Amino acid sequence: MQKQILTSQKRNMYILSRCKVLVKNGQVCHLHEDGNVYTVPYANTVFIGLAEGTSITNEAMSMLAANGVIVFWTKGGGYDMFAADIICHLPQADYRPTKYMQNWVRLWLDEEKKLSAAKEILKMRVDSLSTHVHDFGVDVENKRVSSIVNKFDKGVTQATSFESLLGHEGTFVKSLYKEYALEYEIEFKRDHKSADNYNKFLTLGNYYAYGIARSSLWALGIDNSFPLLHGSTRRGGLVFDVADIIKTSIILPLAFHAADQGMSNTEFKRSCVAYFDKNDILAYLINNIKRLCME
Amino acid sequence: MQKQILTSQKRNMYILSRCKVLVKNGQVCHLHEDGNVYTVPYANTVFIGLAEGTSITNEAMSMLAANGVIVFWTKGGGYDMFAADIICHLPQADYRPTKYMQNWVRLWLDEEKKLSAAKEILKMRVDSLSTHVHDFGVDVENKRVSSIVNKFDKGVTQATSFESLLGHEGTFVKSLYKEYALEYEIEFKRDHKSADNYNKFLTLGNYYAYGIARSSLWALGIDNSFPLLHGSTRRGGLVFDVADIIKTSIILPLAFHAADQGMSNTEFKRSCVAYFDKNDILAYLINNIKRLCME
Amino acid sequence: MQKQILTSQKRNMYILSRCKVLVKNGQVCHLHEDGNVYTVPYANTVFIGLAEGTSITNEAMSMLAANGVIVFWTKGGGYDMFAADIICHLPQADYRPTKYMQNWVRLWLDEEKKLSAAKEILKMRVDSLSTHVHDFGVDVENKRVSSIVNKFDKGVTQATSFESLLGHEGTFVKSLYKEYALEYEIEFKRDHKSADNYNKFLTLGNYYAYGIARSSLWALGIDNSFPLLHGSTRRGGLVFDVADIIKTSIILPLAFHAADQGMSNTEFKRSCVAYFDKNDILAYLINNIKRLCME
Amino acid sequence: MFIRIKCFSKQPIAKKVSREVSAYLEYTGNNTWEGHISGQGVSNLQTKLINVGKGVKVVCNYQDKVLFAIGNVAMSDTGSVPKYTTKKVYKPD
Amino acid sequence: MFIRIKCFSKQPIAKKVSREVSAYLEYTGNNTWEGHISGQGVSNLQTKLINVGKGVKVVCNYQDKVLFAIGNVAMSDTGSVPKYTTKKVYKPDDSIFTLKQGLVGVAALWHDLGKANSYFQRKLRGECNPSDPVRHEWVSGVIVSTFAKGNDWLSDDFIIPEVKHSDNVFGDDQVLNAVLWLINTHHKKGLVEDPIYRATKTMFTETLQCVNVNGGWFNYGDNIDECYKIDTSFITDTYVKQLNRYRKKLLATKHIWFTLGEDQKIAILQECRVALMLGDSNFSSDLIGGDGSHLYANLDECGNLKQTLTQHLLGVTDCALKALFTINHHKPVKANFIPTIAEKGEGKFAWQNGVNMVDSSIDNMFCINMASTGKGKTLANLKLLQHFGNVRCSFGLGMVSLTKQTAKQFLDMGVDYNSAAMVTGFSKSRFNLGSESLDQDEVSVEYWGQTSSLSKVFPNNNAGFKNKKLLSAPILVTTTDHLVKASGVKKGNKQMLPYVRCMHSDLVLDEIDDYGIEDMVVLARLVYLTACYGNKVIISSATITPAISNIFYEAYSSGYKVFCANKQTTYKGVNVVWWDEFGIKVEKVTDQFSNLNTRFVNKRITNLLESTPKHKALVVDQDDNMEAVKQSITTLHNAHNSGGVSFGLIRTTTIKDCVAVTQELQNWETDLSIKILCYHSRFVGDTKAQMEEYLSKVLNRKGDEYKKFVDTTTPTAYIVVATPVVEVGRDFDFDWAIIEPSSERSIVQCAGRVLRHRSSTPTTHNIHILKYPFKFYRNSNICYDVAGYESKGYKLKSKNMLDIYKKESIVNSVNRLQGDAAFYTKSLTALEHKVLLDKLTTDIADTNVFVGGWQLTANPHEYCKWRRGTKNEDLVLTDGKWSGNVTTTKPIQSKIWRKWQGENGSITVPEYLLDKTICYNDFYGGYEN
DNA sequence: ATCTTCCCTATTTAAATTGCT
DNA sequence: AGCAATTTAAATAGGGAAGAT
Ligand SMILES: [Mn+2]
Ligand SMILES: [Mn+2]
Repeated sequence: MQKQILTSQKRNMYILSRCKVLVKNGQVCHLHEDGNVYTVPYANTVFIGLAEGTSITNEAMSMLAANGVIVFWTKGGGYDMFAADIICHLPQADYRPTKYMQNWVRLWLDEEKKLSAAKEILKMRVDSLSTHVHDFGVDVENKRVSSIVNKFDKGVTQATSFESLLGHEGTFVKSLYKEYALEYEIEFKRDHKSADNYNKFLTLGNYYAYGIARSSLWALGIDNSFPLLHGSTRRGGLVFDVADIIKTSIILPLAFHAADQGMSNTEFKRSCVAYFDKNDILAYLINNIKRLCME
Repeated sequence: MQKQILTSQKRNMYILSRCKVLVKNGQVCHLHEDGNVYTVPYANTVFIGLAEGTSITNEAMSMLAANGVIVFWTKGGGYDMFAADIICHLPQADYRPTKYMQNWVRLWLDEEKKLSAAKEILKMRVDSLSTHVHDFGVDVENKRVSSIVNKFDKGVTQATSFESLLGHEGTFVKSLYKEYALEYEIEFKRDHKSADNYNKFLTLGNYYAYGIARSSLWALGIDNSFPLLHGSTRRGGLVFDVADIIKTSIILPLAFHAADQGMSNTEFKRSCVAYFDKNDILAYLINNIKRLCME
Repeated sequence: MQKQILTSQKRNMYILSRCKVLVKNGQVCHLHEDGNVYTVPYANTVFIGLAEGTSITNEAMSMLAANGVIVFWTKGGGYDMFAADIICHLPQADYRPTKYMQNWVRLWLDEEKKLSAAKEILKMRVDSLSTHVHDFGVDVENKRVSSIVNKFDKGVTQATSFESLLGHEGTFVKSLYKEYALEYEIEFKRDHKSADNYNKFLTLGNYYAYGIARSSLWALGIDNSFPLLHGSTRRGGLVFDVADIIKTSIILPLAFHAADQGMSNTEFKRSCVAYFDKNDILAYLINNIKRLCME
Repeated sequence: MFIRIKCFSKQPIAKKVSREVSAYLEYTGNNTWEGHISGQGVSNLQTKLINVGKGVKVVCNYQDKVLFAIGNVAMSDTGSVPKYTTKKVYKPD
Repeated sequence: MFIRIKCFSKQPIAKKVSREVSAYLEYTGNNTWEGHISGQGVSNLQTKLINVGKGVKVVCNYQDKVLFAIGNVAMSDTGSVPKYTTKKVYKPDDSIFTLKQGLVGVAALWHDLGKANSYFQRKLRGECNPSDPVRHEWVSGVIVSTFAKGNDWLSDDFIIPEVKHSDNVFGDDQVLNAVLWLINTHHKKGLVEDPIYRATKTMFTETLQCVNVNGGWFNYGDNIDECYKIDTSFITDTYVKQLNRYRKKLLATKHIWFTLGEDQKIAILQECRVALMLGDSNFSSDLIGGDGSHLYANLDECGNLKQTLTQHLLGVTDCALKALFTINHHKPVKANFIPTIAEKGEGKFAWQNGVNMVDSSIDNMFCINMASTGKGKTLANLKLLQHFGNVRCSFGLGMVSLTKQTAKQFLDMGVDYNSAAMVTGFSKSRFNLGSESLDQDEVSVEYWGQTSSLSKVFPNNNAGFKNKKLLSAPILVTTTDHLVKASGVKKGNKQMLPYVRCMHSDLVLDEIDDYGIEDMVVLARLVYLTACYGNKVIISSATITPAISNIFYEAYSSGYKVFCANKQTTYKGVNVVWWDEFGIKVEKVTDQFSNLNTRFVNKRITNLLESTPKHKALVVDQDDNMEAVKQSITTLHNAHNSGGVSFGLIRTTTIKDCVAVTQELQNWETDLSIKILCYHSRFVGDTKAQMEEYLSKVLNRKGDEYKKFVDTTTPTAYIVVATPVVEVGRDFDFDWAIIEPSSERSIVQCAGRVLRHRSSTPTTHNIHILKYPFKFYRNSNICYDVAGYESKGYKLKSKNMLDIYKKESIVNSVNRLQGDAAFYTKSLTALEHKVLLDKLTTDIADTNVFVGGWQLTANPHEYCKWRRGTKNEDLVLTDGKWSGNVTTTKPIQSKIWRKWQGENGSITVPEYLLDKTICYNDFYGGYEN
């Protein structure tokens, strides 16, 4: 494996569905019931999600974890309404760098430093918006998005608690959900259990940003049991805290565009790889979480 | 095959080998090598392990995680785990780090509890030596070994700094190395690069010790970035610090016996996991970490 | 062959260099002087070209002609200023549509009608500029380009003789070539016997526009032997009017961009395919001669 | 319209379909063709790829969606082009 | 980065490469993979795709250019992926390849006929002196010459006649003479001591008739009669038919041999000799085992009798024939398409877009890269190589550390070790301390690379690590002495590896002015040999003298004439690419190179002169240079300092001069806070290396990181007294320099060590040139010969630098670029140019550059010695204890700023100074006390 | 069970030759 | 000169069995 592609420099990501994942001739490959064995670039894979009807052997996990691939399952607590337990195995056989845990927990225990870090990660939402622009959807520089970003920053500046924070999240996300919906001419209510494409593509992008966020966390050694946002509806830990940096900048525009431009699940999945490697979002989140812990 | 490991008091770390785990008639079972299905009771197990030759499916994964049975992927033997998720307080109701984890963090932070816990980990390492008495190895009650034990006890009790504890730990470890070299009629000097039987057998036994200490640290949710003796820049130093407890008590006599009789590596693996299963070495490490972190 | 792809929707486009063009096992291909046999898609080829060291056979030429692929030979220029003579095999075995040739003849024989067609075709290059705007190079709607095409349109409106058209043709070519030179910050002189990349990329685009123009003329049955613009300098046939309608709109900015970015000739071949395919320049030329013929 | 045609075929049914698919697209090597063509060109390529005989194993991709799949080629469920294809997969009740 | 990998492989080598290429890319079906990956992922995929075994058939495409091509896969000439490739493509009048085949086959069946004498038999059995009176190559040559004088040597039965001792075996027949020279020089070339012969002989046979037995073959000569009594047991079946078929091959092709030119004959016979040693060493390396007795050629490691002479001759023949075939019909393995090169240069690298003015389809190219330092010359050379396609080049550089610097630039910009091979053949013990994990430096010797197909024709599968890195490198960043042996050697088979290396690879020689005159002569010999096979020479020297640029062009033009008439192509001329940081110019030059080169030089001079003067030099009037150094240090500290802190460089000539300036400055009473360093070359491994790393990190002035490596708080004069080791290959930036004059290129180079990184113009004067060199007080007849081009044949009329240099002058490359032959006896610059045109001339002489006729002889490797130095014995420090007459001493401890201690290592002492104690010291290394 | 190695197993591609137009 | 028929043979794919973990 020589040096092994840095995990920020891995570009392939997969969520396999209705297959038996195994190893043939040393190959991570998923076999469907039609007799088709598709290989996976395991030394270049960021994550492999496993949907319903999936199965994986031991050796496939053995040479995915040796190559640093995070494997999660989309069922269990994967109904995304409670978002309690998306079953997500990490490769902890590799002994990770430690200093990001140290600076992360120094700021975690200190509640005032946790509050300030939460504000930085809430500002990372609008930072993501500005950095990652899309040319097939909402312009970030129009009056509504600039007004709501200004309102979000002036609310999160004067914030006092995590209950006040939970509320600012409600506003940003819900109103960005809505602002897209009115510009995409669709009455839209976010529902993880909804059948319309505007929600199934959104849940697929939720799993994709879950994988990117969890790979960015594990890269630095950061776990999930140390979240910055505490609330009643914020069950799920730090992986959703990192992942909702890039809902409204990446996952939500791609999902809305996909649904509006009638993409299929496969091409939305691919549009997600194209945006996650063209702008290098994994290295973005990894470097930005280094900025978050730092001292 | 089916293997039971007691870990804390009542929950059992099940290890499954050469079997296909799925859902039959609404509950999790597994077809084994002999073509006979075996079910699993949800009440008596929390950790379930997937050894070599083992595949699990998606709805089995989901129903296992919905019953509080949290799954990990391991190399065959049950003490070489490479893939898992993080223990919470409850798997479905909430997401909080375990009390053990938080206690460890707090103890590590304040300098006095970190020094006291470093002294305590070496106290229990001397306890481990006596507790796990071998047959082929040297007598722990022998006058030279007891003199080394009392020298280590005096040195740990009278020390006020970590580098003194590192020098004393190295003196104790290599003094036990010298004692076992005096037993087995050889000039033994500990180097990882040597290709002789004693050094490489001790190296792969140390890797087994790192694996079982990693399982013990994971099973209480203790993260791999808070070492007691080793430095903050040492990657996975807590695995090495916990494995130090059983490196000179269990791994060293088994490795020197293995190099004395000169048998091959797989049967040394089966001797190591037989000693782990017979005397509940993982349960000893689990109770050790509970007594360290609870204080 | 059912409905052979209408010539205007034929897409492939080559100039073959240092290879003998033959037929293997059914398909037309070209074999270079190292053993490499690359197939030609003759059913979708617009034209092929033959550079130095090329040699086509009989049944290959037949399979190109019966499918309707116009074939020329690039070399033959022997003067100091002019692309002298390009030898071009017309597929006349396909019997052509007739009344478009009758319309071209009824405008060619009447001198005032030829002058009127000369007028509209001189402003056709002006509207070509306006329609086909590249992303690189100059912007068409700047003050200098609009001033020179306005002076060109004002002068060609009041023109009454073909020698005045030739003079205004010369000032137009000098104006564009030099403005592109200014943009790309180079000194430019159009010599077909020059080693500078802005020149032989322009001769390669001369060959490309020649092939496009004979395919457009042959698609409506128009011969090269009816030049509506004629003179001492301008003696090439109708190909030197329907070929340089699209110099300063398509080829010359593409040639300057290819000589500015400076990779090999193959990126220029593929860029000519890409722009002649994306904007449908062949169908655009055919439809323009269509609205010429019936007016 | 930009398409890409891949061949799974054994026999010289990887050969006499190659004449027709190399009459309409450029050869990118390794029994894979890729290029630009019109929709009527797609129709002509379909008509003279199917009529050439039985056993044609052709998958076409327009952008990334599958244009057509000649035969019972499993081709794509999620990814395209399997590898170690086999028999025995599910065997249920 | 988006790549696409296609597989051409048979076997399950389409299967076990599929595991690795499916570990890194997605599978698009039909043995084609395609996907996104990082550049380090490309490096890992290369490393584990090549190491997996032999027969890997992999082509990678990045966008549309080919990234890499594993194996000799033809892949793409225009399109990619052919159909079936069978046989019989071209089949021309190959002529000269049939000529080389006939010569090599005829000579290789006759190369060891002279081991059949009884002296060689008792030498192998071991009852006499192992050194023969006459070498067996000369005895076989005597056999062939006697057979040719007796019978018609081309079409007759063989039969070995009664041969006697012949002083000369070379007659008039040009082809026979070629076969005789191949036979006699299959181990070593003949050496001609004769001064009149060395003065006059030029042609092929007319020089070869002067090659006698006394040129090395005739060792002692008392058993000559036993050395020429010979048995004739070679007359067997397969030997006689092999000799007959090769002799008739030569017979049929020798009609094109007389239509060759002198240059052709020399280069073709050099190729034949290289292939003959390749086959001879290849068959002598391996053990064949079987033997037919009664006659023997070689011995094993146990000394037993093996490799009987009939099958030895047959094995050497077929191995040399196969050597010739693979070296004459090779598509060599080239480097990866580096994606960090092909984009635009920005800012100060914006001149590197001059490659977009060069034709990408030229078969030959002679680059003269006259760009100044700090502009990225080597990156521009790699850009020029990659403009023509994939890269295959030998970056031959002076010094180990400059090769390390170019390797580090290649590593951090885009080149991995699958394409690059840094070769320094001494195994130095200079390691990086502090942090091994946090280094991100120290380019090392691994070369995952790709083993070329030429290794099978070398002896014992090339060698171990070093020759595999030599031959199989696509890009060979090497010290230059691994390439100058291509032109030929005295004794042994050390010519073949750099010969076959430079045959299929381009040559890139950077800063050729720092080499010696004979070093530059043999480097232009290497340029001629590289151009003999159509490869491209990139010369990168800013301070080029017209003479040098001209003779390198003439060497390339003679080589391209060899290559043009070798492939029966009409010679259109050489594509000369003049290049600097202000522009480029590509011209097809077959004649009038001088006016175009001087016009480019004048254009570069006018592009240098309207820029602000960065180095204003004043020649001091103070005669005594000790107190001139004192006054100049005081003046340039009082004028040029950064808030009281100034950096000075006292460039002197030799080592005892350096310690004299140091010991004067240490005992010099002044109010200035002088802090003295010694920076010469005589130092122990540890101490020397430590000085280097410190100086590189304190004289770096592109940032203010140095403020922390020196005490800049207190106003201090940081003075470095150095020899010419500072003016070559050092990225140093001093505030000012005081120069002891030795040569004008020393003045220009030490001007390049002042304000190298800054852009602030000096106000008054930043260089103070001494009035005299210090050898004036020791030798007033000649003083500039040490580290200069003054000599006994070129004497300055006056040694005063007011007479021979401008008193106030802006020192740049202009004086070296212009070129003046008149008034060389009273100006330094015209003295320099004179020597350069009077030694590197367009003649063949014997130590010259156009050498023809003498390549056949050992004369250009004996009288033109590469790195000709003094005897040089090495006193070695072993753990603090010196070996020879060293005697450690104590320095003056007055102003030493930094002194690093040393315990291991070695010092290089000339044999002249071995007589006395070198008196090694921790501060300054060697002196006379 | 999973996966690997190897032996059938013959099915499946590529080359080779050569009248025929 | 391209091709066709037709042989010839090298190699690719797959299934079963047995040995490892
Ligand atoms: Mn010999
Ligand atoms: Mn020999």
